[PDB]
Amino acid sequence: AVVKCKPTSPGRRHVVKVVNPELHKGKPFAPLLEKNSKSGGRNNNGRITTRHIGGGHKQAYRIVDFKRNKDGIPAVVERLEYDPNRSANIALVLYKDGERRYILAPKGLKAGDQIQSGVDAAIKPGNTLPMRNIPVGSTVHNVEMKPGKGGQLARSAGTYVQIVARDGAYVTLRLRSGEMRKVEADCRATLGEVGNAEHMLRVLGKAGAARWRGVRPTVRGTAMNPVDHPHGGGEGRNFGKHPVTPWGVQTKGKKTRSNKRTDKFIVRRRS
Amino acid sequence: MSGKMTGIVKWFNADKGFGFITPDDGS
Amino acid sequence: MKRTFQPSVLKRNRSHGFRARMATKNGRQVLARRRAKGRARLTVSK
Amino acid sequence: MIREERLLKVLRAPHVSEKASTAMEKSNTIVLKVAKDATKAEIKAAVQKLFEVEVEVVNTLVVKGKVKRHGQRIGRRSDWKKAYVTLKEGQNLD
RNA sequence: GCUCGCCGGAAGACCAAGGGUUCCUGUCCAACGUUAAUCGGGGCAGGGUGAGUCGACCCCUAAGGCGAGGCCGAAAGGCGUAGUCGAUGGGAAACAGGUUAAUAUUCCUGUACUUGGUGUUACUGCGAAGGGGGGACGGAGAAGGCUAUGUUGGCCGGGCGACGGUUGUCCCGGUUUAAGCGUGUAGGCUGGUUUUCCAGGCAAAUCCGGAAAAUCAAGGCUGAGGCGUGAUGACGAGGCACUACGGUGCUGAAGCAACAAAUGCCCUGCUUCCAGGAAAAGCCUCUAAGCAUCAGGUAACAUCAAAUCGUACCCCAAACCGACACAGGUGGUCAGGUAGAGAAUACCAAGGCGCUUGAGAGAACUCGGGUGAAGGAACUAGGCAAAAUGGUGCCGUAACUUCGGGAGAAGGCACGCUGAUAUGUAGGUGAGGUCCCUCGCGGAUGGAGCUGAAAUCAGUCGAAGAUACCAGCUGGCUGCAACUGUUUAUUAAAAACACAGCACUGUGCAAACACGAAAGUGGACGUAUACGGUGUGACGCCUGCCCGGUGCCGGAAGGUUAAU
RNA sequence: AGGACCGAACCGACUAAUGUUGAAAAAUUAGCGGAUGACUUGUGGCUGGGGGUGAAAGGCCAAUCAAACCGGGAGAUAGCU
Ligand SMILES: [Mg+2]
Ligand SMILES: [Mg+2]
Ligand SMILES: [Mg+2]
Ligand SMILES: [Mg+2]
Ligand SMILES: [Mg+2]
Ligand SMILES: [Mg+2]
Ligand SMILES: [Mg+2]
Ligand SMILES: [Mg+2]
Ligand SMILES: [Mg+2]
Ligand SMILES: [Mg+2]
Ligand SMILES: [Mg+2]
Ligand SMILES: [Mg+2]
Ligand SMILES: [Mg+2]
Ligand SMILES: [Mg+2]
Ligand SMILES: [Mg+2]
Ligand SMILES: [Mg+2]
Ligand SMILES: [Mg+2]
Ligand SMILES: [Mg+2]
Ligand SMILES: [Mg+2]
Ligand SMILES: [Mg+2]
Ligand SMILES: [Mg+2]
Ligand SMILES: [Mg+2]
Ligand SMILES: [Mg+2]
Ligand SMILES: [Mg+2]
Ligand SMILES: [Mg+2]
Ligand SMILES: [Mg+2]
Ligand SMILES: [Mg+2]
Ligand SMILES: [Mg+2]
Ligand SMILES: [Mg+2]
Ligand SMILES: [Mg+2]
Ligand SMILES: [Mg+2]
Ligand SMILES: [Mg+2]
Ligand SMILES: [Mg+2]
Ligand SMILES: [Mg+2]
Ligand SMILES: [Mg+2]
Ligand SMILES: [Mg+2]
Ligand SMILES: [Mg+2]
Ligand SMILES: [Mg+2]
Ligand SMILES: [Mg+2]
Ligand SMILES: [Mg+2]
Ligand SMILES: [Mg+2]
Ligand SMILES: [Mg+2]
Ligand SMILES: [Mg+2]
Ligand SMILES: [Mg+2]
Ligand SMILES: [Mg+2]
Ligand SMILES: [Mg+2]
Ligand SMILES: [Mg+2]
Ligand SMILES: [Mg+2]
Ligand SMILES: [Mg+2]
Ligand SMILES: [Mg+2]
Ligand SMILES: [Mg+2]
Ligand SMILES: [Mg+2]
Ligand SMILES: [Mg+2]
Ligand SMILES: [Mg+2]
Ligand SMILES: [Mg+2]
Ligand SMILES: [Mg+2]
Ligand SMILES: [Mg+2]
Ligand SMILES: [Mg+2]
Ligand SMILES: [Mg+2]
Ligand SMILES: [Mg+2]
Ligand SMILES: [Mg+2]
Ligand SMILES: [Mg+2]
Ligand SMILES: [Mg+2]
Ligand SMILES: [Mg+2]
Ligand SMILES: [Mg+2]
Repeated sequence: AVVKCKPTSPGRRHVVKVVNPELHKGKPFAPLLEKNSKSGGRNNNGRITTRHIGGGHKQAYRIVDFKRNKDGIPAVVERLEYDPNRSANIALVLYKDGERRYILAPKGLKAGDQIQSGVDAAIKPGNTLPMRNIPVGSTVHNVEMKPGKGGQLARSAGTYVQIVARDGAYVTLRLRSGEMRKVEADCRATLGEVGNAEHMLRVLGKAGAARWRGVRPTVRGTAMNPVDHPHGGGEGRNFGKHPVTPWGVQTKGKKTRSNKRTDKFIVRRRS
Repeated sequence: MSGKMTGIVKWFNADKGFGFITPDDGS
Repeated sequence: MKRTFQPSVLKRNRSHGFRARMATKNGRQVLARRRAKGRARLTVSK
Repeated sequence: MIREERLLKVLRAPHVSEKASTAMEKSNTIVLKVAKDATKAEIKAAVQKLFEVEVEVVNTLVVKGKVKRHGQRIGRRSDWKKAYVTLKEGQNLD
């Protein structure tokens, strides 16, 4: 539920919360946690590789089953939890043999439902079965690219992938970007859309709400000196040049894909 | 002490002087 | 005002000490220069 | 068992002082200048053997050497070690 | 030595870092000390730092470093696995009193505690580099229960007043006591217990987790404080004696209660929110190979051991960083009284200082302040600076608005003391007493005593009652920027940057991109509701025409065109 | 509840005066802003010079920055003084 905040202060004037009351108001399941130390956008050389990253609230990592290998064994959904590491809510499930895991929560999933992976799985939202077992025209998520590697596609809050075709070993997918991609037909996929679809409906309201998320401020390039940026300089506001990166690469329109390895898997690019 | 003189010279010039004291560009 | 030397022996020895000099190649060349010049105190290290 | 040669090289000298005279007459404790590497057990064995007297406990401290100036040339005296040796009651020593 | 003045959330006390003998005693005054110096953080000599419990070391790990092999690289070398280092964090245990010229939770007295050993005695499943549990964790807020501590009363000892009065509703001082051990309270959490089974926890498992069934609602965990003991003790105002007048010795009264009360404790709690809040060991437990009555395990008792290093002194400073005995800078801990909302401010206590040149005189001028006739911004670039306002409670308060604000709008009234209501009220606290009880740190009742606002009425004093310190000037028009923030350390704090938001565009994951000759790493343990770049810069109404130029995208028939 | 309000600690540095061989190689006095947050602070760590970092002033990188410091090429060159 999106909740517009009352303007008792600037910084709450434009805030839209996304309140989900079904989430567990307690600590997460401890065995599935691990340390996630922050980086600052800095590599093993210590240099900043990707900018604007730093700070933010401390976050513990939740181990999430993307491979989804507990085949045949049904699992009931114990509770839904918040994951700070990602946009989608996660579900704590309990298998029959006593194993608990975290999965990505689908859209209509609630506490108490039964899910089941494997080939002999039914077709309801939550189940995971190979796309040679999945009917054409269905929306799936958490899609593997390679078999047994784990789901890599459609993991964000409201996403889904349509299955448009199948030719033997391959199925053709309609990705959320509009790209049509071939995937092997033995790769697992999970039924239904991912949960928190109204995640993009939030408004942070203020700058601190981005600093909570570790997003340091972005200096636009023309507000600099020419040694710093190509856009920099001018006596006033001057920009008489084509828009480039900080490293002198055209941004407005210039393509950067240079993978001739995966071009056979791309049916059509996005438009 | 010319060593305390070393201090004297080494850094009564490294004090660096502040600067001219008339905001005048004779421009 | 706050001046530029705020001492700490631990940081002094980790940064400029003997084993920090002997760790790397260039640090070993420093000790060879100071022995050749004939320094009494070869390093910081007491 | 500590060897007798080490026990003979542990003790250096008695330390005469007002605090030493007080501790000798009140707490029955002698104050010794000992070798620097000497431990408390080595001291207790040495006093129990070379003086033939019963040691209750040994307290130790390290004396830092002073920095002196002979003429105008700087110099530093040696660090030495000091032992408060508490004898049992009734025991006596010169 | 007597006065005076200053700090007193410090200009007092304890530490860390850092320094490194500056500590104490004797002696000296050449130099140092912004003067003299008999003095000194100065010179010279001597002395002084005592730990099983404090800290370090040590066991454990974080960020991160190193890194066998390894991968990569002209060489040097780079990264990094197993590992091994690395605190600022986790991990056993001691308190009170006395004492030195100088050390003390270290010595002494008293009373404790912890972990390892060996050794007997009983008992008998022991065992890990492995499994599980625990350690183990956020912000804010609300109270409640307490204590530290303070005040008053009581008690004891002393006093009866340099000047009117003061045997009393008078004055002064004291009224301290720990760790530990026992009790397990206010209060918080939790359903217990038994049996059977089980694709899980890399194998196993009696453990955890999960399925069943039965029985019992009542067991368990945690837990400040209190009480008792510790303690017939110690301390104790004072006295009694000697006195090197410094001291040392002996003796020693009362040692209670009520109220108020923390930012400290219960509280690593409870509630709530979103931005979703370290690890590992110690500890507990489970079994594996192994061992089979041996080894080992816990239980008691005894005994032994607990090493080594630091400990002096300054530590918001004359001892640290500033070249100085420099108006600078420096992290943590303690937090008395009166007034006060208060850690502000004023005066004081404990305690510590009077800032290492003074003496005069009382010109101009300068510095920092005080007051000012009449006028009241006429000054000036400009009301710069000054002056003024200033508190609590109540009344009342405009345009406009994003309906929150504006707004403390503006403006105004009251404010002291005494008495009465009421010899001190409402309220708070809560005793005795009585009753009940599955009986205790219990439950009712009860109201003593203590504490104690605020209001009204009457009176009264002064020029003035928020009397001192403290403590908003206000309003009107308008430009810019939405806002809070940031910035040129050392002439620029702004209209500049950032910002939430908007849009374009790239990117399908071995992502783009970026650092790297490379390996690799970040992005990201993320996957297009994501990430990067660019521009704009809340919100509201909007964002029009031009693709000729320059770019970019798409095209591939033709022309031209490289190495070969 | 709040990048909410007033306001000490704390952080900062808007104005004026002093001072300018200073008490001080940027401070004092009187006022000033924020003051539960994009806060601040201790300890330790990492990023290295055409490189870092930068809420971007060409700011900061040991009182030094339109390319640090030290040593070396090196007695650079100097139609200039
Ligand atoms: Mg960015
Ligand atoms: Mg932006
Ligand atoms: Mg920007
Ligand atoms: Mg600029
Ligand atoms: Mg350029
Ligand atoms: Mg222009
Ligand atoms: Mg133009
Ligand atoms: Mg002892
Ligand atoms: Mg010691
Ligand atoms: Mg005097
Ligand atoms: Mg005073
Ligand atoms: Mg000396
Ligand atoms: Mg002295
Ligand atoms: Mg002396
Ligand atoms: Mg003289
Ligand atoms: Mg003199
Ligand atoms: Mg001296
Ligand atoms: Mg340890
Ligand atoms: Mg590591
Ligand atoms: Mg390495
Ligand atoms: Mg190697
Ligand atoms: Mg280690
Ligand atoms: Mg530590
Ligand atoms: Mg002392
Ligand atoms: Mg474990
Ligand atoms: Mg927390
Ligand atoms: Mg009390
Ligand atoms: Mg009188
Ligand atoms: Mg009289
Ligand atoms: Mg009294
Ligand atoms: Mg007790
Ligand atoms: Mg001390
Ligand atoms: Mg002090
Ligand atoms: Mg002085
Ligand atoms: Mg000073
Ligand atoms: Mg006070
Ligand atoms: Mg004050
Ligand atoms: Mg005068
Ligand atoms: Mg005046
Ligand atoms: Mg006048
Ligand atoms: Mg007048
Ligand atoms: Mg005029
Ligand atoms: Mg005028
Ligand atoms: Mg003014
Ligand atoms: Mg004024
Ligand atoms: Mg105008
Ligand atoms: Mg602004
Ligand atoms: Mg600043
Ligand atoms: Mg800054
Ligand atoms: Mg400036
Ligand atoms: Mg300024
Ligand atoms: Mg990668
Ligand atoms: Mg702009
Ligand atoms: Mg346009
Ligand atoms: Mg065009
Ligand atoms: Mg083209
Ligand atoms: Mg605020
Ligand atoms: Mg000021
Ligand atoms: Mg404020
Ligand atoms: Mg410029
Ligand atoms: Mg500088
Ligand atoms: Mg350079
Ligand atoms: Mg250059
Ligand atoms: Mg040459
Ligand atoms: Mg030359």
